[PDB]
Amino acid sequence: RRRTDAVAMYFVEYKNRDMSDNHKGEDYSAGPERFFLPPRIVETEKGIQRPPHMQMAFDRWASKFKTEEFHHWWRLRHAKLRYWGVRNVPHPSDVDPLWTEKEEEEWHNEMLANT
Amino acid sequence: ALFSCFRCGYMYEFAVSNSYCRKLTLRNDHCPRCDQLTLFRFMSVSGMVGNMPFKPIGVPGPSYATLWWRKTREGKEASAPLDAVCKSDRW
Amino acid sequence: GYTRERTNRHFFVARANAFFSRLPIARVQRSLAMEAVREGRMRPWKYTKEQILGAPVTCNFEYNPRPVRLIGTVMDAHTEETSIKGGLKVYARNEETNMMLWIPPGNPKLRHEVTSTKGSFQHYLDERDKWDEAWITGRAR
Amino acid sequence: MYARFRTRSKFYFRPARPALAYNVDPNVMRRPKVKRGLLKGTYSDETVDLRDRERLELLESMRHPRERDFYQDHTYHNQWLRRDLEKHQKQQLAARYKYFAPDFEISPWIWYPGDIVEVVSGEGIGQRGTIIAVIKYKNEIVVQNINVQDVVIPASESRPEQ
Amino acid sequence: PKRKKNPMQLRRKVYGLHFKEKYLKMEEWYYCPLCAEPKKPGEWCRREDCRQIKP
Amino acid sequence: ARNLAPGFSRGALKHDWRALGVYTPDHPQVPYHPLQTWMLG
Amino acid sequence: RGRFNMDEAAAALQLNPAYAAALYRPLNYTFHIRGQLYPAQKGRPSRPGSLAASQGRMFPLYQRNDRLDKELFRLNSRGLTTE
Amino acid sequence: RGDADRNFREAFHGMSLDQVLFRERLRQRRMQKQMEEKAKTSLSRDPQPPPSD
Amino acid sequence: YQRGGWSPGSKHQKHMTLNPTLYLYRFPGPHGPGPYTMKYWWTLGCFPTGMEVPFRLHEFLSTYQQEHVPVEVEEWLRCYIKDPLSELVNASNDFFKAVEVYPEVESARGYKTLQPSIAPLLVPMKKFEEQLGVKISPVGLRSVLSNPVLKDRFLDDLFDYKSYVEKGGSTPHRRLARSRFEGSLPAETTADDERSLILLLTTISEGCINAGNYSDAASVLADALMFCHDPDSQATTHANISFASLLNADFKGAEYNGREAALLQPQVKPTSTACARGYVGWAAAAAYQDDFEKAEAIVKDGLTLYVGNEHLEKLANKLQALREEQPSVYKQVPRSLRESRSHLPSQQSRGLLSGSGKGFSNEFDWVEFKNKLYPSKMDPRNNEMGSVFRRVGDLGSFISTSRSMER
Amino acid sequence: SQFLKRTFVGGMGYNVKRPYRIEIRMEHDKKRRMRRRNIGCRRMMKS
Amino acid sequence: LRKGHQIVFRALEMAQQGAEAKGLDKEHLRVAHISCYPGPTDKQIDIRSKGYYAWKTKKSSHLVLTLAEDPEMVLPDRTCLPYSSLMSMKRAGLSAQPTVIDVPAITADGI
Amino acid sequence: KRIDTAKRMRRDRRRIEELKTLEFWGWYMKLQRVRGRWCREQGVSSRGVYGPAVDAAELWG
RNA sequence: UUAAUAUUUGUUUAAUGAAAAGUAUUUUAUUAUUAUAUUGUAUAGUAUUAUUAUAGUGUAUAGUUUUUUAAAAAUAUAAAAAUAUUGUUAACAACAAAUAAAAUAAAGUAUGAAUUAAUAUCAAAAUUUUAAUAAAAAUUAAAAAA
Ligand SMILES: [Mg+2]
Ligand SMILES: [Mg+2]
Ligand SMILES: [Mg+2]
Ligand SMILES: [Zn+2]
Ligand SMILES: [Zn+2]
Repeated sequence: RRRTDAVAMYFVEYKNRDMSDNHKGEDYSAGPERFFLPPRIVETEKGIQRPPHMQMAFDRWASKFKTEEFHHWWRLRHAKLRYWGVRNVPHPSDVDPLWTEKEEEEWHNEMLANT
Repeated sequence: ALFSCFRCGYMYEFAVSNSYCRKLTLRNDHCPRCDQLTLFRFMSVSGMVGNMPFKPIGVPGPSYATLWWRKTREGKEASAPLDAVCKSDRW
Repeated sequence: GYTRERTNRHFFVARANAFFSRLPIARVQRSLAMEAVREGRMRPWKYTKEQILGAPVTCNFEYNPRPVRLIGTVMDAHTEETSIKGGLKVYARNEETNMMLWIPPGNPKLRHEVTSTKGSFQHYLDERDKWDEAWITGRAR
Repeated sequence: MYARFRTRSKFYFRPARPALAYNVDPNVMRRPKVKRGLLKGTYSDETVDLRDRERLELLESMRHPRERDFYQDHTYHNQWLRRDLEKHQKQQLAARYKYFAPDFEISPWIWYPGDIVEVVSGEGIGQRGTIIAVIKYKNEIVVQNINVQDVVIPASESRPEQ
Repeated sequence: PKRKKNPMQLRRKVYGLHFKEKYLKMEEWYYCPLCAEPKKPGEWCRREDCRQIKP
Repeated sequence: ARNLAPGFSRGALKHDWRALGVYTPDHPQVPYHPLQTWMLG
Repeated sequence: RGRFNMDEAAAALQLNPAYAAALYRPLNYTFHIRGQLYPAQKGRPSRPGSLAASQGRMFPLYQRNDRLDKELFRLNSRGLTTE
Repeated sequence: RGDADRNFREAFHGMSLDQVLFRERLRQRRMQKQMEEKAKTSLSRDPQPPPSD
Repeated sequence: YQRGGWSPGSKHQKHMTLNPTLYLYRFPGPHGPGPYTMKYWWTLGCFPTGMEVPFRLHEFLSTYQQEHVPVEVEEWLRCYIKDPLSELVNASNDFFKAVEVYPEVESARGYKTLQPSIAPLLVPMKKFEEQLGVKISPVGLRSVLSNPVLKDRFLDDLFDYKSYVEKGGSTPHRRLARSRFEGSLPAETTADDERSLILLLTTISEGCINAGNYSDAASVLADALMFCHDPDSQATTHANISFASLLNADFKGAEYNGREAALLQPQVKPTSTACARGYVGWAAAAAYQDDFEKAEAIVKDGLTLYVGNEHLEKLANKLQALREEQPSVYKQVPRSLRESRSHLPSQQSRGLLSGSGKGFSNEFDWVEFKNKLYPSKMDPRNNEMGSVFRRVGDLGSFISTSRSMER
Repeated sequence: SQFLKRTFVGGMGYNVKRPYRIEIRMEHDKKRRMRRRNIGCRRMMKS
Repeated sequence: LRKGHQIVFRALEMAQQGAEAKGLDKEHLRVAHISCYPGPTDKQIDIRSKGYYAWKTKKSSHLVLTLAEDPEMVLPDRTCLPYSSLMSMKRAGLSAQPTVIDVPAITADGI
Repeated sequence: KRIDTAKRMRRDRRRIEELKTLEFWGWYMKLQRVRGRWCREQGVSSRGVYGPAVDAAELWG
């Protein structure tokens, strides 16, 4: 349950996962490494391919978060939520960026592996 | 809603829902006369997309400008030159 | 304290809605309608609103000491096919009297017959405007 | 089905302990000296104090996300006005640093490294030794093979704890 | 016009059923045959096994 | 009928009613096979 | 693949890339204009076990540009002097 | 990758990758035994020497 | 007005016109600094009112003054470390005496008697572990001491190890010293002291398995594997680790150790059954991972190698009993359903200890991100509704999404 | 909590002024972002 | 869904680790004594309207938890699965009963 | 100076916004073009679960 | 004690420069242009991170990004038929009856005050009486728990 208000949580999805063009072979047992990275894929469906228009849209939206202004927004959000009294929010000095060069390189390697 | 081109005055109609309330004032739409992207301004008001609760589909309805704009481009004196080629009611 | 408003007895709490497939309710309704048809209290009808509303209706109501004979256009219908809950809305205007009748189907004393065989939507609109003007006028001022 | 719960009277009425007059417990010289809680029955194999520095993440996890705490990076009152400590903290300072008092050093100084001296009171009484070092400002002597205690040296990166 | 309540007036709430059902009660659980974790019937896990065949 | 266990009242395995003369003239009933120990605990 | 870049747009429009980027952020971050700041984003000294925190290190892009501030908002005296 | 591994299994006669590699390295060790036949931190540290005299 | 005390620490209603107080957000109460103020004391550095003077002299004394050592002294500190051989001899003697003086448990009739606690044994065994580089499980030690035959085995092996170390020295220390010297500038067989050590560690692991601590049993077997350099001892240790990992539901490690014990077949003595046990463990790990055809192939190869050892035969009979029913239900085990069902109670206990509960320890209470705890909103791996990442906007760079109403 | 909600366990009443003060505070936060002021919590001590 | 239950779970984990380090059997542990008594408290200002103010009490307490070994303890069965889960696993293809394999005992004969 | 600076800043912001909108519209048109190409190549038609006979009848639009 | 309380609950941003005020450790805050010493640039106030756009210039499409919750009563707003009442006007105001549909404000998980507090693990009810309500007495009677 959601800890804040103890509300019951529900996972809602579509049924025919395999008959779909997108989301063919996607694994939702655990989320991706980042929210802008492509979702997990089972080992059996590693060679799957996605529609090119949706792929380009996702690539644009993900490259949106690869800039330094996003890192500044991230640290500023840390500062805002720390000033607003929210606990378990580290100091913007202790925070670290979600997207770095080596991490992006290995994620690109994994994306080319998943083709 | 009814919008006009800022450059040439070309007018087209399209209802605005609750998901496009931010684009009711100014629309960046492709103009067929200017053959490029032009800014469109709000000219007249249509009824709505959905339905007012316990009110018919006519409520509220478009303004007198929208009703006049339609009647000049499609009506008795407007479709008469076009009723001789196809008579749109038929194919 | 001294009374109780609710009952938790099994007989009353239990419902039988799950077992309604063993009962053909719609078939029983159609059987009642067909019984009325064969007895002559109503005649079978099938139409849509766009083709029923606006048709003149001749209604003879058996009342003492003399039946009342009216002619009034259809303003609305409540059921497309024939049914025990068919319903019919009729606006009848006499020499100085304007009335809005809702005649139910299957009454042996209220014999109403549709005669136009057609819709006449423009006549419906005219009668609607007439009734609206008369209704707004009739209020005392 | 239902667990047995009972309201405790200590949560309804628990006053403070009787304080000590002149800081004197009237039975110090009468009762034996045993560690606190042993004879009463209070015992514990492990004590986890959630106020330590290493338990901060556990405390903040056990706390709820709804309850917020403000002034996390700043403070309403200016923290650069000099002001005195608490009474117990000033007493700790006075009890620890006693050589800060004026004219604390003994005069004349007679104890120099190389003198043979006997311990006349305290632990190791009647034992002889040679003065090794002299901490003159603290009025302290380091005698040879007298009051030998283990000096714990913490473990560094490349050196273990000795 | 309220006055202080004695310890016996405070414990009367425990005698009721509204207090016991809210505080003093346990859970009926079993081990998830897929996750090997304690689990109550009716609620399931975020897992492609526990979503298709939800035990 | 995932939750409906045949022969058991409301899916409770400790309320077996099969091979007993429970008269249901227009409802099916299953035979009785002795339940295992792990199915009841 | 040719997505919008602030530097490219500023090079196309000849609009001082620094000033162009400052056009899309609060004025108090780039100019000496009255604006409130969060106490968390301000630097804090070093502690035993952690290095020092510097506002200039943790927000390099959110620094006021004195050159742009003087050339846009502050008035020059060379145009005012009349001897 | 699914049909790729399926074709791998079909080519290696149902023997999985681990089984195949195990058999190959076991044959390697047996050949090594044949060649042999035909041919024939956690612990404590000691104290270091003194750094100076 | 003033329906209680006058100090700010009082608990009743006050007023400004009669009792004006300065703004004190949160300060410690009359008894002591609570955790709500110690949180500030550790994060902000002072109590959240700013009126309290930070007095950290005690923690300074506890950390910095203690860890301060002059360089001229630390240069010679390392030159007076105790002799490792003498330390090992003394630790072994003390541990052996403490194990020998352990009382024999009396067997009662009608109820299970409580075993005497190992109070004087945790310190000698700690010194033994820190001198030998191998950790021993206290539950396993207690079980070995409770078991009369295992206690005799442990005593005999420990006495043999003591005698060998006192007469010849420490062979692991010699090996490490020779390796370090060779690196600064081959491999002998398993010595008698190393043999006694791995034997007593195997006894400890067997006692730990009899107790029911498979993780500690496998750990003891793992740190005992580092002392055997003989093929027979290595094959036996690999079979033991495979069995322990099977019990602990470590299927990967069980399969690895089983195939290692199988690969150690050509250079092992023909009398040993460690290779057969390794094949058994490999096939069992396959069957637990639900690879029934793989397990059948492995057990068939194991039978052909060893013509029908009893363990291999029983495992093959069990696999055949499963194969006589798997096609009767599903013709195979589905690929997306393999290694999905729990079979052992070890993983049940592990899930009970480290599962996701209702309200806490789930993906809705706190999330971990690089050794730091975050709220459910600030989750970098999730952009579900309610996360802060849905309010980022275009950042004044370019229109990333075609969404008109949000973002 | 079904039995509790049935037997009315808890305050049958609720706060009434909040559904309007919430949107008032949201508008005030909009105004604060306009005036380039940091956003503060509506109820820091009244909680 | 209780904060106190979460705190007691943390305390139980710590006490179980301590008992296992002491040498006790995990499957035979039993909560022999659980009790709480008041601890340190903190104050927080509660500014009220009309120039009034009070001081809230941030309360905290201490928790004693004893785990003892009981060899005569018999735990109830918690592996019984509902009929719905049983037949769902059957429909999927999984065995209703967990697969158990005999594991030979640890032997030190090869050394 | 204030007047001129404010007007220049607002004008430059307007021009940058116009460029951004133009580029995004161009990219979305290219996206729709690629989507149409892929749909025609894969046989996908977003005209419902039915076939082309319904559209040929064009009784529903 | 009230208190299993009231209250809080952070899921979607339409706007642009000072000075008084505030001093919060700006580690070199900025990196440069011009010229020419010196001096100083981030955060109001209402006991608060509070119904809050301090209106000194100036103009404007940057969406210039912290408000939980699965039914109810009473209350608070908004709407509220082809019934009826009084006026304006060529739809507007309240009303009385169907005052009815429909909108917003839940336990429960958390945090947590204040008025108040002589008191028995307080005593349903009726009758008679006694120095002003008498819960004070007496007689009949028989009054469950949450
Ligand atoms: Mg200040
Ligand atoms: Mg202020
Ligand atoms: Mg005030
Ligand atoms: Zn145009
Ligand atoms: Zn599960």
